[PDB]
Amino acid sequence: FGIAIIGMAGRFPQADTVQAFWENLLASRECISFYSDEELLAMGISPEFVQHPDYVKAKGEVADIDKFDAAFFGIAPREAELMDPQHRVLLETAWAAFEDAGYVAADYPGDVGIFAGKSMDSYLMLNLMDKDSITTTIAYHLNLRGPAITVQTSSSTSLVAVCVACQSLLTWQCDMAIAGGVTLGPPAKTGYLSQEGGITAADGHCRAFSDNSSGFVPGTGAGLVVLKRVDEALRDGDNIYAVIKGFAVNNDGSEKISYTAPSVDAQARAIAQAQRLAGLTPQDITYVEAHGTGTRLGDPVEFSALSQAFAGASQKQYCALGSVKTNIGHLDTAAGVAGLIKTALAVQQGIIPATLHFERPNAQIDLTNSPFYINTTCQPWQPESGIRRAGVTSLGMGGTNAHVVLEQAPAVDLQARAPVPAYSILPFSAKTDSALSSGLARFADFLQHESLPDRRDLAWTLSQGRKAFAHRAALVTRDLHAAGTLLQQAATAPFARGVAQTQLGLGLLFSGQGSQYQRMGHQLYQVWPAYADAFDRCATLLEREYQLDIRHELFRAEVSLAQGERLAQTCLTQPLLFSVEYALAQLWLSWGITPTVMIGHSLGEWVAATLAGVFSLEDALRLVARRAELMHQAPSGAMLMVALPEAQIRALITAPLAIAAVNAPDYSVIAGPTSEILAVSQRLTEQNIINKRLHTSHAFHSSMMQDAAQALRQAFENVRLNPPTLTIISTVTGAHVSADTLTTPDYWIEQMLMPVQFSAALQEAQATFDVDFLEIGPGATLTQLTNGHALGDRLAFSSLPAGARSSDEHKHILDTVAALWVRGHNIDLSAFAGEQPRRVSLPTYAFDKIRYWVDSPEE
Amino acid sequence: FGIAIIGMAGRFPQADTVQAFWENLLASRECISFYSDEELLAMGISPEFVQHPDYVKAKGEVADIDKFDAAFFGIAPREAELMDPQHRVLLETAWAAFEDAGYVAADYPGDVGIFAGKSMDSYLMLNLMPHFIGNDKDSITTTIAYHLNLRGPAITVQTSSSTSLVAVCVACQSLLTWQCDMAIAGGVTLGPPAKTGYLSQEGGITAADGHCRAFSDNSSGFVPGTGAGLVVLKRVDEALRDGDNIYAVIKGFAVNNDGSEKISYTAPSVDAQARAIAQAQRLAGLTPQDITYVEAHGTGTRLGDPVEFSALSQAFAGASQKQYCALGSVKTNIGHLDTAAGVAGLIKTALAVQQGIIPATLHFERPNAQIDLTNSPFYINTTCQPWQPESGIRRAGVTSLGMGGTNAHVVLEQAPAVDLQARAPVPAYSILPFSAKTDSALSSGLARFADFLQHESLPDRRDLAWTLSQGRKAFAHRAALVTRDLHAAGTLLQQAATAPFARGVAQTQLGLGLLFSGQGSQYQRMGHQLYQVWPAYADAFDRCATLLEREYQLDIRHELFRAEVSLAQGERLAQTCLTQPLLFSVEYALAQLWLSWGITPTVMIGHSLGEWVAATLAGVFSLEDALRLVARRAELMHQAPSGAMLMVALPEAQIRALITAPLAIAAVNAPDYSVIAGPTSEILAVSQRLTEQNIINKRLHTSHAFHSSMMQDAAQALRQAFENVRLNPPTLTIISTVTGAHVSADTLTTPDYWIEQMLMPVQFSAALQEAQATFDVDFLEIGPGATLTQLTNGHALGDRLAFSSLPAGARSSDEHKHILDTVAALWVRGHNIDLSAFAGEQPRRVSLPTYAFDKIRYWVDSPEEQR
Amino acid sequence: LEQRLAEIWQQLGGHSLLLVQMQQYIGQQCGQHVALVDLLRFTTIKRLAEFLLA
Repeated sequence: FGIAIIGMAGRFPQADTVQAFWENLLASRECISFYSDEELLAMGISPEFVQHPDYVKAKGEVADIDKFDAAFFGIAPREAELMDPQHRVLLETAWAAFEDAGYVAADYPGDVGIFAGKSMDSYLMLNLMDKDSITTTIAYHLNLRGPAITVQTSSSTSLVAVCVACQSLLTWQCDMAIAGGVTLGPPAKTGYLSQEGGITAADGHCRAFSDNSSGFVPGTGAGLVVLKRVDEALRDGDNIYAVIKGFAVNNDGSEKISYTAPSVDAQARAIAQAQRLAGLTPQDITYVEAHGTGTRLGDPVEFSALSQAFAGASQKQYCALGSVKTNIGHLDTAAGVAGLIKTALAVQQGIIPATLHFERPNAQIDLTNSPFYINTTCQPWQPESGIRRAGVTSLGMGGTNAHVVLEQAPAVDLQARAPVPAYSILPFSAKTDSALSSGLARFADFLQHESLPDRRDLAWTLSQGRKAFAHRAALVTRDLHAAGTLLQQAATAPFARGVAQTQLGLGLLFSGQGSQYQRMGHQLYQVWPAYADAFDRCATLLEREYQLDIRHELFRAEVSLAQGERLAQTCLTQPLLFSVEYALAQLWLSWGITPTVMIGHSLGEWVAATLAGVFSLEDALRLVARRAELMHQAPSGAMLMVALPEAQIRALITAPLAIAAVNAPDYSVIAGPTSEILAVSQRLTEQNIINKRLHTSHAFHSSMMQDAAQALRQAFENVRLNPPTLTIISTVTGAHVSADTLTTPDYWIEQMLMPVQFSAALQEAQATFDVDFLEIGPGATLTQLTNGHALGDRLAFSSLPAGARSSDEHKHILDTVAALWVRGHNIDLSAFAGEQPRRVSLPTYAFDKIRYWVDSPEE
Repeated sequence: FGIAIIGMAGRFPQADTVQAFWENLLASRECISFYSDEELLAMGISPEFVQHPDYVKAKGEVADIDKFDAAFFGIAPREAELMDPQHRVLLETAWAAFEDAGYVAADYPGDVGIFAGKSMDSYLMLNLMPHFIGNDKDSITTTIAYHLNLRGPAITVQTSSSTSLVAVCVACQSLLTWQCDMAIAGGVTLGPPAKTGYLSQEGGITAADGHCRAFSDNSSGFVPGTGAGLVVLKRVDEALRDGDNIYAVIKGFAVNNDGSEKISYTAPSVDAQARAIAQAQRLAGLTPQDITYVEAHGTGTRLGDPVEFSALSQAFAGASQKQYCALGSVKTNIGHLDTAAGVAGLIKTALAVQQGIIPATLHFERPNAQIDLTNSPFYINTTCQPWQPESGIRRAGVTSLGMGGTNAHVVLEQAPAVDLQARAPVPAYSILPFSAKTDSALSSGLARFADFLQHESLPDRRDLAWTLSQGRKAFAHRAALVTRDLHAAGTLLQQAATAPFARGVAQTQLGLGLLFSGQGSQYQRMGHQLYQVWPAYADAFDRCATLLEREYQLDIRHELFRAEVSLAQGERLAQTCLTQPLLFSVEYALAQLWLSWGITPTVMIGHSLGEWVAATLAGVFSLEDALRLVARRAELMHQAPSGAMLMVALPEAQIRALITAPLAIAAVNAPDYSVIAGPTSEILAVSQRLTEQNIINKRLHTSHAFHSSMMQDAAQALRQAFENVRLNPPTLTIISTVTGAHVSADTLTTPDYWIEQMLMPVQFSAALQEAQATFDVDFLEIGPGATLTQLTNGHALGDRLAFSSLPAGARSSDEHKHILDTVAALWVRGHNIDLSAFAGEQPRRVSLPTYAFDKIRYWVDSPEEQR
Repeated sequence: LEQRLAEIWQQLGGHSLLLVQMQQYIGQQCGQHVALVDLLRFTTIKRLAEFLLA
């Protein structure tokens, strides 16, 4: 069997992560602070002790203990002052242990169990002048629905909790557990008063397994791990640090001279059982952590137990040794989970770190005949067989011996994966503005390394692991090193940053007819499959019932200026652009879009009608080509866009020409015959109007096509239409739809001749809804017209770039997605990552620091 | 599969065993003790709490929280005043739990593990102000595990109010994945204010009247109470091939939590308590038509009660039957214990499963407003009530909830039936050994089987006296009893040291000494009772009879066993033709028997016939050659003419000087005692004239005058018989008789020693101021009388005694009580008898009274309230 | 029942006596009298109204 270790966190002396405690173990630093007589005396320590002949002033120290984030979890600022600082730190470390596996606690399919220790309550000395409820608060604030036990063992709590969590997960009590310990004290500014014959060193350093040993040095810490079966680990695709293969707990009750003196046989039964359970022999183990507390009685007995338990080997001096208490120091309910973190890292990397303070061995220890040795420089690690194994031991006061055989994580074949997607959205999200402005920079300092994690496995840990919150931001990057310099500057952002709202509805503009281009909709056809499945059937019909074929003129036509204006003819532009608009609006429905209103502009009614349900696909597609053919046979026409309102354009219109389109209160389009339109323009030369022709050879929405719709009047085939479903707003009347105004054959015929008064439709939609708008069409013409309005703090977004940017579709659609997501809509970002992503450790949430502390009469 | 509950122990309110708990539930007693206004304003409690309208001065309390017996475990009386009072009581309960199972913790073959839980340390306001670092909630179980030699895991699980039934649910997984082989799992709740009240609140959780009514419409709250209690667990396939007592067989368990699917931090849930119950009953293999007795939490609060009933009705949804399952609570009887309140319901349900009787729920008239009993499958008793289900097998369930949420549901099937008639019947007599490390804990442990044995609740004598011998440890001050029926022994043990049974301190005594008897003390029904009971005596007797059938014609086991009792049978064996080999075979068969019970001899003397078998216990020659010599010698020395005997009460020098006739000295025994012998008329001449002297002179009534001056010719003839066989050097430290001193290598190898044995006077007295000088040993006879043991304690044997092995002729049917009284009188002194061969055929254990500890006060006297 | 219960709480931390008032109010307007154990869910009225409607 096995139990994988898939994530971990902590807070040690002179560190705040595991990632910045490995960097102090590889650099071989001593983290014991050394105080003064003035860094200590004003903090409340009594002057009879500072002036002692012997008061060793040296102590490990965790950085901040009185820094909770009360408003994240809901805890009031009066319930916060009455928590021990070992709850306020194991609450934040348990959050950052679950963001580090790649998961979120409260939404796991199975159920999650907590098993954690504690230490002696010293802050409750401030509350005057309960150990049952540490692992229920951590399982209620984070919604953990498995066992919740406070397993506590004399100076072995941390390791025994791992050996109870591996007992639960193997017999199916829970399914993904968490198992740690915590030891910190309110002052954190004390000496420790070494005495002769006492177990505390009188100079200030631990010296494990060495001649000049005199004691240990006290410390403070925290630190939790996260476990799971090796079965689900290799199926969900997590990061495995190590695979715990064996474990054993017992005691040396009564076989000890007095209460506190250690023994040799019960530290050999544990080491034999822990390897007879995991299917190993002593020769297969290469690194062995020891307790190594550097005390006079405890060191020859530990080497004796190790030699007796390892006595079945036929080599000499191969297995390594070491103890983490030289760097940080010894403290109960820790150094077993801390000395499990150090060994669990060193199995995954392949580097055995150093061991401080070691020149000559002890008197009662002879290394050379035994299979052990001790390093002093940070050597690499390669066994003679291929696999790297380990072992961690912690011994309690009563004598609870726990041995945990660690094995190496099995390697994976990452070369068979399909290549990375060409772009990816990186979403960050945080409950407060400051906790986004400070947790943005840690992804710069993470990204300024080398050999960075995969870009596919960096979106599916941030959209699948980092919990979604109120304040958001989102980037669309393609190289991580550019994203580092992008995120380095905060307020100079070219990325979508804002707060989030409800946004449970979206409104859908549709586009006109005179703004397309060539190679249009080419990036989306091959990358996404829904666009390729919706471009089909539409194109298939027109290569099965007519002469033409849609797909040749976009993806297989040679790029030139001759065929740049072939599709400017009306005959093969209408079904082409209808097919593109329907395919794009089909794709936008597969990312989870709920449309409310579906307005049009001179063609968008004819496709919003299809997507509502009034028109069947083939019914709507059969006759758009016929309408284009009947509409192309008109003799001549031209248009002229005059920037005067509709209350003033009626003072120069003659009998044939009329209004073609009304779009904005500073916009109108006039269509008519070309000589008459040029006469109107030459009349409008001296009226100081910037005045343009819309490049069209016909005169739409005017009095020159009373003849075009007559073949439609007879060729309606009395087809079965349908009442509508989705809330279409029309553009020929200026109000809503009725259930019978849209399915009468007279309506489309009147719609062909009557002008468009789109602006009043927008005023109606803004009056009856408060809705952001999404254009669906090949250009950016109906976005600035919509934004030139009274849209108070609502915007409208495009869906394709501004004409000549035909290589930037696949970045602009992913830059519209990342701008809809910030404001609050329910775009799911899980469908944008690659094929078979896994999880990766990243920097976690950045809880801000505000201080709650009850004052002593001294402090 | 299953985990048995083998032994239990506790110390509850107003009951201090688990057979005072089961005689306060059955009588339906309220165990809550109300106080007065003066019992508080002398125990140092503040005068602002008292005289308050809603200051309810009730609590359900234990008696002695400050009574430790320190010297039993090795604790000095300064590490006894610096211990939490919840450590001492859990020690004295973890000893009695292992003694109610008939086991010893220290010398079990496997591992033993302890998984308990401490309560809130309330000694941080009693000892912290005067002195104190080293006694927190972390080291309860290692102190329980060091003084009793527990070598398995030793954890302290610490959930909030369901500690006691999360500990059982860890220790049932540690056993079932083979971490250990026998566990122990409980909790404790004791505190300095044993005399205190509680300011009740209108709208709170505390009952404002004093009483805790559960599932009644007058519910107000609970009432606080203190207690202790531990169980003992073991796999059910290792509690059936060992023969223990099984109370119940745990078949399923589950432990869960709520996690923010409720109102607040302290507000119960329903969707998790409906998952713990329906995971226990599905892991067990049952179906909710079968759980006949469900032990609800039933605390008596406002909202905590319809939530629990809704959770029960949700999880019993599959059962299509109406009002078929009981429901109850303990917290009406004893109040609400705090941490130990999951195991005080496990004890009640695991006893009511075994006996078959559901006790009564106090204080119950009408159901609550939000509960419908009539449309749910539960009902509530009010009188004590028998229990038998439709299916015939009783099942159960206990539930406890913690503050954060644990929902610990356990399921308790009845223990399987046994076969108590296939055992072969009880032995005729048995020894009852009682041992205790000090005298005042022996008298009170003897006056504790007095009340146990004079009930009608009493077990077999074969299953008892295998719990008292194999199931406890044998300390110094020991006393024992050989009995036939138990009621008479119950009468005997209460008469307070005016009674006839063994007594006295046991010291080392490494070695026992053997006195071998001589002629003339035998009887008729002798050696008959031990032949058909014990196998070693019957086997070693048979070899001596079969060989002499093979090479002679005297039939043995005829005249001793099957021949008719008459006058002529008495003097048929008293003749010298038969008295030698029968007595030799009996003494060899008795010697063979006494070795197998664990006796290592040191000194081996004789008297006129014990030389011929004290030699062959040292292996100087073979048994076959020994019998071939003794029968030949007894035939060759029989045809001599008439002789006589006399006993003279004068010393050896005076008889060797003041004699009238040339009469040979036959034997010297004591320095007031000697035997003279001679012809059939000269002895009659000196006897009548010595009667005129008025110095006493009886006879010995033998037709042949042994140790006289007419046995040279037969001695030389048997010397000619000697030289066919060969001999060997000895093994054990024999001392001789005619020489008066020790024995070297060639002292017994010479054929002339057996010649001078019959002629020289045997001097018993000179062999008994030298044996007790070079050795310091007690003397056990091996012989058919009590003559030698009457002589041996008549000397100056200071503070040593002598004991016999057979009854003295008149008590000829006490050959099975008399040796078994010798065994129980040697065992009190300290010898190495193993009292397990006197058990029976195949025994089991029973729950017997535990050790009776002493009671010494160890307190800091609470200086705060002393002022 | 959504806007109705919205205006009902327009007429929140959960107290253990408001359960009587919210039990009593249901009995006239909607005549449902839903169990008090089923009224003991969370401290919300609008979101509890949503969940206990569907």
